[PDB]
This record gives sequence, structure tokens and C-alpha cells, in this order.
Amino acid sequence: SGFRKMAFPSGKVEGCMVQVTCGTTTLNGLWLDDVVYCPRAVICTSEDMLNPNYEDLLIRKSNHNFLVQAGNVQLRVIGHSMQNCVLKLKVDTANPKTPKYKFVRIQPGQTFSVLACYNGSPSGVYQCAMRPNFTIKGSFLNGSCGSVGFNIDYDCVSFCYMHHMELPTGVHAGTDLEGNFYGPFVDRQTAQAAGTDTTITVNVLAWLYAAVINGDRWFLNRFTTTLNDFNLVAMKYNYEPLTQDHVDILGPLSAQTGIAVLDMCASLKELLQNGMNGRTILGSALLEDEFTPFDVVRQCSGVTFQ
Amino acid sequence: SGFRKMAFPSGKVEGCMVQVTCGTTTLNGLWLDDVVYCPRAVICTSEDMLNPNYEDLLIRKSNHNFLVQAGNVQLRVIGHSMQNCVLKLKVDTANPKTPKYKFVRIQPGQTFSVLACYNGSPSGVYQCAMRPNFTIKGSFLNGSCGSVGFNIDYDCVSFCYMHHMELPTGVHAGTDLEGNFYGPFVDRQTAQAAGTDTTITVNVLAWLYAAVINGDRWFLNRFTTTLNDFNLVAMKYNYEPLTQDHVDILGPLSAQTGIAVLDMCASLKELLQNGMNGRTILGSALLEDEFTPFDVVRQCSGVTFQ
Amino acid sequence: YPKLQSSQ
Amino acid sequence: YPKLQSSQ
Repeated sequence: SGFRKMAFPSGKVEGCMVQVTCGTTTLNGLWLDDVVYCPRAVICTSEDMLNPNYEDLLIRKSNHNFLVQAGNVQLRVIGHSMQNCVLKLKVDTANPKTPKYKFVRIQPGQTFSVLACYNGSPSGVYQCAMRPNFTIKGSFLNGSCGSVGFNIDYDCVSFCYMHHMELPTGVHAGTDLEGNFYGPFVDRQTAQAAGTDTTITVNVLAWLYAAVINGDRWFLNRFTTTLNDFNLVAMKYNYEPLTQDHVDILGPLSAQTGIAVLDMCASLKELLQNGMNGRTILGSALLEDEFTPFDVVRQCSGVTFQ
Repeated sequence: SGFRKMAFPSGKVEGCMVQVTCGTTTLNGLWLDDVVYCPRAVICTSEDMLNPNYEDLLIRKSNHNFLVQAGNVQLRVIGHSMQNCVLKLKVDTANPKTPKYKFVRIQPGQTFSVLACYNGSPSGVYQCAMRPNFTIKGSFLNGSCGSVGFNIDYDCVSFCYMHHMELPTGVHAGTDLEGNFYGPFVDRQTAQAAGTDTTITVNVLAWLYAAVINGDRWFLNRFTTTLNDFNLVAMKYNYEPLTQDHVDILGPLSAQTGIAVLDMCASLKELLQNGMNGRTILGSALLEDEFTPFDVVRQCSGVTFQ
Repeated sequence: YPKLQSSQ
Repeated sequence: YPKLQSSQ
């Protein structure tokens, strides 16, 4: 029993973290086979941060302008190229710790683990969701640029996020590992702001199912709702529309608990309309939305505590 | 910016996890140098679980009754002994992945990372506190016995918890790595219950300081309190007494933010007496108590966002 | 009753 | 303004 905001074991990623310096600017890179991936902002200088032309900045660089440190050892850069907002530094040594890996671009609402790093050295691991407005609510300081987010499926690491920047609201924006930003953001310090965010409805429902699996049913009720009528309440409370696809995805959790998806929707509607009245669910006084249906199934038992 | 329930990177511990089987019972062990540490409950049989005599059960075993699997490879047990509630299985191979490590017995209120494991294979990592009643609110299923909790200081892993059992309230009980239980619990399935728990006051205060470092001051007030008067409110709300030692430990966070410790106590008193009135602090609608003052300093910036 | 969380 | 979180 119990239900925690659980991250994936980070060891396979720890072995891939390096330090990249260009000039007086240092950040983290990701060393897989003989390629180091890092944010192209490493070639920025502290005064050309408003509107750098990276193609222009990069053509003025040579392989030896990039200093890559893998803990003890310096790695020799033997080639470099830019792909969207990331640099690919070819090095002369294949990382002997390279895991089985993929690059994946995730959808908003999906979760991942973040290995926060400074100067190529991991500091901590935590679980994130990609928000519907394509920010993440991370924990990041200067030097964390290049830290990566990932999922592990069996022993394959699916990298899905590389960290670039902090927006003025204190939330975070970054790219896939091909350098394409999530959201409308760009890697320059001009005025940019996150769009209005919403709550991830399918995740809130998954977490209510987690609560039931863990022996807690106080929020349930005898009612049901139609999908349309639920979504009319969802919109009022700044929740994402729930789709038939979401209903389908919540299928396994519905079957394990015996609570129809639309019945759980009726519970959520009541929670949205009444609040919790000083009660908690799985240790939270708020409706939690950073657990996917897959996360719940992964962490919870196949028995439901009847 | 941001503030997350952050775990330590788990790689150094992942390399130490093995599987131990005796008879039809399997659980996890911890392989450091040529010794595997695991709960002595591995020598239990499913019917002698109420009141096993472990000294009696163990003297009836030989080295070859213990099957230790380190992923692919089986490890040969060449000696065994019992120390309190753990077994030490000497194996003929020193773990080549052994980190720098210590065994530490922690105080209630201290936090640690848990690497949850099944059949010697890590599944997830999360951050825990030792509760004042010497339970932890973990996330554990059958097979997780032997999973360990730890802190990392520089590159030294301080192991502080080995998981043994789930109490009827769904919270968890275990030992230090010398096999001594935290709390009054014993490794047998007779009636046992956690004592009444309390909230870790010094941690709640540290987390309020985290909130201020992260630019949020809404809960502050112009008042102060005496230590005695604060503790009289603390007792009423089932909070731990705050000591002068706690005040001292909160010194660095007080100095970084410019908020006297007893001034933050006045803020907490007001929050306890009034509630939050539909507001949140660092994304929580409850007062969070699983961050130590050290945790806050580690995760937060040295700048406070004035 | 408390459960020792080994597996069978 | 947004901050690219490299270090100097």
C-alpha cells in the first residue's frame, strides 16, 4: 500500500551526464555513444542573450572551442552540428555506459522523471508532468540547462525532455532531444509567457482510482453522469475536456476497481462542486493531476483492498 | 525556482541490489563488498509467520539453502550470520559496483530516499521522512522487503533504512542496516500498531522558508511569538515541540531570508489557527513536513528572490 | 495484522 | 524576462 510521487531509478541516465563549456558558459550535456547532446544556448555570450543568431554564432566556432568533461576525463570534440535548438558534439570516445535508449516527443499530460544536474553532476531526481500549456513545474537553478527528463519502459531509457529556461512565472520550458521546444517558446531572453494552464482531467481520474485501490472510497457517490454533462462541469473549473479516448485508457483501472469511468466522473464533479470539506485523498488536500493511468497501474497492486 | 519533493540520484544504490531466495520466499538484498544484507524474514515459512524463532530457524539452514541472484549471475554463499533482524550472507565475490558507503541510524524527522525494488530489480525512487512514531509512509507491495533508504552526502551513500513490513494502517516499518527496528516493532505478524503520530514542526518551518526563498510571502505576518507560547499552540494541533536546537538549525534559512525564526513561528501559528483560506504554498493545500532544513538549503538557491 | 512484505 | 539557465 501507499502512493507516492515516484520517479524512475536514475542510474542509467546518471552514466550519461557530462559538462559542456563554451567560453565562460557552462551547462550539462547528454553523452550517448559518441555524441554529446546539449542546448545550443552554450554558444551564447552574456550580452547577446536578447536576440542571438545561433547559425551566425556557431559558424564562428571550431571543434576545439567546445570543452566537454565527463567527470574526470576531458572528451575531444571531433565534429559539431546544430539541430533545431540542440547541438550535437561528436566526440572521439563512445560512452561505455550508454543504455538502450530512444528519443520520444511526448504529449501534454504525460509524466516523466527529471534528473536535475549541475556541472555534469546529478543532484536529484523528481517526477514532472508536461502541462497542457507545455511548461513543466520543475525545480531548477542556474547551471541546470541541459538536464534531461525520461521514462524507462523495461531497460530502455526514453528521453523526452532537455531543460533550457525558466519563464517569469517560475515554471520551466525545454525541448525534445531533437531540439524542438515544447510550446511556443524560443531560446532567447525576449518577452515570453506561458499560456493559461488547465488541469489534466484523465490524470485526476486515474489518481482517484489509485485512492480506491489503496482502500479509500469516501469521495465516491451513487450518481453517474454523461460524458457531455461532465465536460460542461470540467470547462467551468478549468479542467481539460475528457475524451472517449481518455475513457478507454482508464479502462483497466475501471475494471480492477469495479467503478465505471463515468461513475468516477460523477465523483469528480461532486468534488469540484463541493470541495473536499477538510478531507484528504492519498495525503493531498488538492486534486492531484501528475499521475497518468499508466503511472497508477505501475505503482499500485493488482489487488484493490476490498 | 520551483520546489519539488526531490530524491537522491539512485544509481549508486541500484548497483547494489540483489535477489535472495530461501525456500519459496524471495526478497531483496543489498550487496556491498562480499556481504549481502537482507531481512531475516527470508527464512520464514508461510505458516510459521505468527511467532517464528529465527535463531531456531537459522541453525537449521546451510550456506547452500540461500540462493542469491545478482541480475544474471548467481552468487555463491560462503557464510551466513544473523545480526538483530538482518542476515549477513558472505558471498565469494566482492561487488565491483560497491560505492563509498556508511550505515547510519537516523532520528525521527530526518528524510531519506527510498529505492523500491522487487526481485532485486529497482522499480522507482521516492523521498520519505521517518515519522515521529517511527513509521514511514512509503509505497510498497509484496516483494519489496529488503528495499533500502539512503542519503548521499558527496559521493558517500549513507544507508539508513531497510524495509520489512506493512502495518494495518498502510504505513511501513523497517530497520537500520544493522537490523535494529525503528520504533517498537518486531518482525512477526502478531498484533502491532503504530503509535499516534505528530507533525514535524521544524520541517514545516523549513518549508515555509523554502516558500519565501521561492518568492512567496503571503502567509507572513507582522507578529512574533515566544518559543513557549508557540509550543503551547503546537501541542494543541498535534505538532512536535520546537526546541532551541531546532531554532538554531533553522539559523541559516533565517539569515538568508531575513525572517527571524520566532517570526516564522508566528506565521505558522496563524496558519494553524486560521487555515489557508483556499490558498496554496509551494503547490500544497496542507502544511508540508517532509523537508528538513538541510533539504531546503540543498534544493533552493542561495538567492531569495527579493 | 502486520505483513512482512516478502513474496511467495 | 525568461532566463536560459546556463551558468557563468
